[PDB]
Amino acid sequence: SAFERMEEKVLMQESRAQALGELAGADLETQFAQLEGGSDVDDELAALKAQM
Amino acid sequence: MGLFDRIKRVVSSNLNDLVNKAEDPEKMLEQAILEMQEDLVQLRQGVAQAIAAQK
Amino acid sequence: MGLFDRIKRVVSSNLNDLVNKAEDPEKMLEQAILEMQEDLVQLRQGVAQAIAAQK
Amino acid sequence: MGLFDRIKRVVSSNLNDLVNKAEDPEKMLEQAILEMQEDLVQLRQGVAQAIAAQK
Amino acid sequence: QSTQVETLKRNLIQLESKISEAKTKKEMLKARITTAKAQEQLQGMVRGMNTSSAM
Amino acid sequence: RSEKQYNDAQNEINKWQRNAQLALQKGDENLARQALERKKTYTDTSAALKASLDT
Amino acid sequence: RSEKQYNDAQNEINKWQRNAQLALQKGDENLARQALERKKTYTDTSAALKASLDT
Repeated sequence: SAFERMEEKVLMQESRAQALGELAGADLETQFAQLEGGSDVDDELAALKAQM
Repeated sequence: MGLFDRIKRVVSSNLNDLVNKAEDPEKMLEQAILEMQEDLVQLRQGVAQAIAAQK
Repeated sequence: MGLFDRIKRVVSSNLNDLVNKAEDPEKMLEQAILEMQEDLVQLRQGVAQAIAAQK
Repeated sequence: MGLFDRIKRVVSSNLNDLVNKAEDPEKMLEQAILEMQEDLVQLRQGVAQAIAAQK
Repeated sequence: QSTQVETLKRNLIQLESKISEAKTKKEMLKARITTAKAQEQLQGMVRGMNTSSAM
Repeated sequence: RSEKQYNDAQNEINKWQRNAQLALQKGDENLARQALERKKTYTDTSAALKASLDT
Repeated sequence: RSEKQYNDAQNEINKWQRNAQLALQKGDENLARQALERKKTYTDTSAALKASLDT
């Protein structure tokens, strides 16, 4: 029990620190940036495979 | 008791004018802003707690 | 008796928060593991007794 | 208590302007960077601990 | 007697597995703690909040 | 300085409208909803700030 | 100095792309994945830095 409660406390602390960002409003910026940056690696790998 | 109230009101007026002489708008106008922001900080932390609970 | 219960609940909440302030996850997360292992030791000894009886 | 608060606010404004006079942007702009890097160091150490656990 | 000893040994094996899992989680959460203790020094980097005196 | 702040707010309004364009192109309806919701607040802030820049 | 940093980042982007070439030739898919992942961050950094070099 004293292990589960401590795990919960740590998870809550991390959740608070992280949510302090979505409060800042950077979640939309991150989503938009990752909507373009995510597939670059796969596209480059496919193009390089085609070249080779 | 109808006289000590009057005496204390006179003393309070003396002290309040002695203070209102010292207030200087240039510095007070900035201390007020400082304290307003310092309280906005705590409000932000509260909203953070709420969003963490939702998460 | 409908008031002493309330008083004791208030006192208990005071003490419980005063304690939950002191708990520190870094050390508690290790004390829990220590005690779990310390009990596994006794369980091992019990199984040893059982196997000795079988022998 | 409605007067001591005012007195302490006046004193605080005096001190805060006396300090804000001393701040010099050229040196503060570098102390801020120094402290930011000093904290990034500890964050790096934390990530190191995490990766070691994974290993 | 042998039948019973079999179950006892199986239970001990399960005990050891559970303790191992708990010991892994402890090391994970310790790194989580040491990271979150300074991740605030990322999250203060935004231009809005003043929760990070460094910025 | 006040007019510079006005200009910055006006720029970011159109920035968020364009990002809503991009979301609607490649993303979904919820992302465009969020972008438009932010752009609404930005436009309100810009109008309120110009209201004082005039005086 | 800022433009020199831009140049260095731009150089290392192509360096990592070439090393991904080499990995795909002689190595495996995971090595190329890692190289491309690093090159993505380098390109992002280069673009962000030029965005300020302009001003």
